[PDB]
Amino acid sequence: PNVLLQNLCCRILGKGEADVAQQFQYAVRVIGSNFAPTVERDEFLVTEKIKKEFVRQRREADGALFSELHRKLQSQGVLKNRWSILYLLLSLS
Amino acid sequence: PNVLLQNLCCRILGKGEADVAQQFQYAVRVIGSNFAPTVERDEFLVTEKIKKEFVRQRREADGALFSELHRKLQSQGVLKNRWSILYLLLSLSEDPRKQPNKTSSFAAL
Amino acid sequence: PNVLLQNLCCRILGKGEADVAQQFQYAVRVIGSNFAPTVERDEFLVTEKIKKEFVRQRREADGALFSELHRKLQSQGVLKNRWSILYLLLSLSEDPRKQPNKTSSFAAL
Amino acid sequence: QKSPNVLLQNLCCRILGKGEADVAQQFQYAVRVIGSNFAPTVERDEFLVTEKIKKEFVRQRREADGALFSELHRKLQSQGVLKNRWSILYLLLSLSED
Amino acid sequence: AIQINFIKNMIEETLDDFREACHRDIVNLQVEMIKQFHIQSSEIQMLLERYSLNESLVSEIEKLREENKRLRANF
Amino acid sequence: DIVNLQVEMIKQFHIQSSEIQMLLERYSLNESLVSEIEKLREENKRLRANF
Amino acid sequence: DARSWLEQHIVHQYWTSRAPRFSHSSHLHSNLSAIWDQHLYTTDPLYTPDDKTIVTETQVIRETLWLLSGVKKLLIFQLNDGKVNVRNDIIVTHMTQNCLRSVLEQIAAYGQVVFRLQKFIDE
Amino acid sequence: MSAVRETMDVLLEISRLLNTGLDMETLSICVRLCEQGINPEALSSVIKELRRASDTLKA
Amino acid sequence: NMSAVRETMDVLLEISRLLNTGLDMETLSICVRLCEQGINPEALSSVIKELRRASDTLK
Amino acid sequence: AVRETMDVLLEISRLLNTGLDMETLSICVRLCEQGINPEALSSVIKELRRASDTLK
Amino acid sequence: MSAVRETMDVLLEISRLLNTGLDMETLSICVRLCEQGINPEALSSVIKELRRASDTLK
Repeated sequence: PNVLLQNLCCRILGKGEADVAQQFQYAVRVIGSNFAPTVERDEFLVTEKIKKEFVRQRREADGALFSELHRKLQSQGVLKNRWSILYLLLSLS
Repeated sequence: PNVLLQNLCCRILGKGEADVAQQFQYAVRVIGSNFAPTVERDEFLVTEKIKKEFVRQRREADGALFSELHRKLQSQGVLKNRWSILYLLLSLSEDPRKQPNKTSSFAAL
Repeated sequence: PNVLLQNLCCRILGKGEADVAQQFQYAVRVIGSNFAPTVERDEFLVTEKIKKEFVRQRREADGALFSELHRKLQSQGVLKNRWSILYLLLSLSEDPRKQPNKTSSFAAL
Repeated sequence: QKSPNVLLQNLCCRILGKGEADVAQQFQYAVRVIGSNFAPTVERDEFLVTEKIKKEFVRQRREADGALFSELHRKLQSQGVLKNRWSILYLLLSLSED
Repeated sequence: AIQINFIKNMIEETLDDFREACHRDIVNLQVEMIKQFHIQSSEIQMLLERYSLNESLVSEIEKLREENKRLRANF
Repeated sequence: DIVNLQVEMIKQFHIQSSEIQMLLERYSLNESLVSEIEKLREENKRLRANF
Repeated sequence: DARSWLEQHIVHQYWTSRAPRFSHSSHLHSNLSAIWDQHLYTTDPLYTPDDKTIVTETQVIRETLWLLSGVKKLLIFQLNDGKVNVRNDIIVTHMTQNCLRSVLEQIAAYGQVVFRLQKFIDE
Repeated sequence: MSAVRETMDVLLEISRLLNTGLDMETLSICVRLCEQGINPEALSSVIKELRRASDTLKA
Repeated sequence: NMSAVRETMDVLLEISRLLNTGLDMETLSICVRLCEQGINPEALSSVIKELRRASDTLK
Repeated sequence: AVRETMDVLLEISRLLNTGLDMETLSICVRLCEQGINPEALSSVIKELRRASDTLK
Repeated sequence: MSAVRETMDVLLEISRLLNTGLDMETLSICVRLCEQGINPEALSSVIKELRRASDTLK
């Protein structure tokens, strides 16, 4: 977990370090603050909320396409917790 | 970006350059702390809102006038984020029947 | 205003004439911060909220009574700060319900 | 005895799964949190709290268990050792889980 | 229309009460922010007094000075 | 939602404050350190002008 | 300062909490409540220490004087003008809380009649 | 002096009904500060911390 | 007395279990003692969640 | 472009009975074109107006 | 790594629909973080703030 947090931080600012020590320490601070999910393992609703947002941005064609992409993940049956990643995509929607 | 903020502080308040200090430290800090936008690129909700404001201020006439000047801004093609200046005006609206708190030497309280 | 807020601190605690310095220092800080109150001036709007509050603790007879008292209040003196007093009282209201816990052991934690 | 300070330490010791003096660092942190004030969402009427617990039972698809809860409530009322039933009831309601 | 406005009047009443509950929380939030910063300063203020300088030592430099002047006022 | 912001803030304050207290002590120098600086200063003056 | 002068020449307030508080005397049998409370707090695992209005020993007999003929009492709760009863937080240090309740409940029910008999008076 | 006293007395009537639970003297200070410009929200907040602080102290 | 407190505990304990809890009987006892001793219900609920969370990160 | 816009914006402010200066609006166009959140832009200026009040 | 990349392509596409720039590399790292049972709410707070920091700066 610790190094996986450090990698992520370097990659978003642009590959290779260049005084990103502070930014990693800042993210350690964030992750030590306890936040609390609103729903947990309710992946289906998290897809539904995305779609309601896409009507909200007036980007309805994107909203049809997203449904196909989630259905893809559903067929493959990869274990990581599908709800975790979708909840990430909702915050950025 | 900074230069802009300094010019807002110094100019309105007058030249202390050390008594306009407060606003300047305040300014850089407030804008740098990121948040995701709310009332952005939905100008239809904003126009309607300012019309209600006029209706409330007992100036029905100013609402039709405003709508005319609004459409004049669109044709110019300048000022990227229109909504932000409109948002600002509405916050500081006041009705012609009261006036909000003015006091000075507030530090003493 | 320094004198008035210090005397405010001393009076409420019922004692401490230079021992309430710490509480005072806090009060000077809170007041020095700024607020934007939801509903700003205008006498009608505050009177309406007070009546709803009266009904809710089941004190109807009091709601009717207050309204005469409000007209009377006005007649006795007219301010531009009238509203700030009525909103101040409003926020500072107390519910009759429940015990307000112990303070005789709650002090210790 | 049972002073607040002595009871808050015992709670922390068992829940964190570490010794008495080894839960201290969290123990201090626990005192600040309790000594910072909050006010419950439901402040008035003992009934307003009870109906909430009762609504929760239905929501979780456990209608039968909410009936059982009403029956327990009468039992609690009759013994009269506690004079702040509501605090205890709001507290379990909040810590409810599936 | 009548029933449309009926529903409309019911919802404002309910929303107003809801604003007050939210407002009370926001006001409780402010009491905590400002009060915590005030605590922090008091803690920092004392710690900083003790280890950044010794009041004890400095009083002692002034004393020795005074002892030596008094020694020289006795010759 | 409000409760979550309140309880996090206070955790951040306690943690930071404790870390701040240790740090402050480091550069300013503790009472042990002041007394020992004086010992070495007495010794050095004594070789250079009381020998 | 005038506030402090009043506070010494008048007995310390017990209708509002903003006056410091006595419940001390040098006799060994007059601090009985502090002893009684202590006992309850260690014997009973489930003891609820009340928030008690500290009174002001043997000034309860002055409130018995007023109550028996004279005015409505706003220091004690009266549910109505025909029902006088005594608040559950009154302690005197040289008795138990419960023991205290029991003498004040006799005079309460005797002041219930004179207060009721006073509502019949049509001036 | 006549005008001022007569608003306060009307003001004390409301305070006792609405269940403010403040004292007479303290209220006069609240009103003077308002007329000189104060925010209401801040002012209630300060009152509240002072109030709680007094109860705990006495016990 | 001993009997009566047990029954008081017993009923509360039944309710905690229906609602699902991670607290044992010992901890639950402590909470009640806190309730009687004052302590608004929200502060208690919060301190518990933060302490429950920290234990999982450690173990 | 900045000036042309400032006059139309100046018309709007006068209607709302809200005082802003000529200068403020022109600086605002500069901040927008660099990118500013609508909340932020409003908040700096609201406070700056109150600061000016207290100061004198 | 082959399985992680395949998933990573699916998330890269979703990221285009909402119109957020993310490197491919970061999208792979997110996968490791939720497999380890990292909190998605802390995770999002990291993604939002560091990507935004990078865009405002440049």
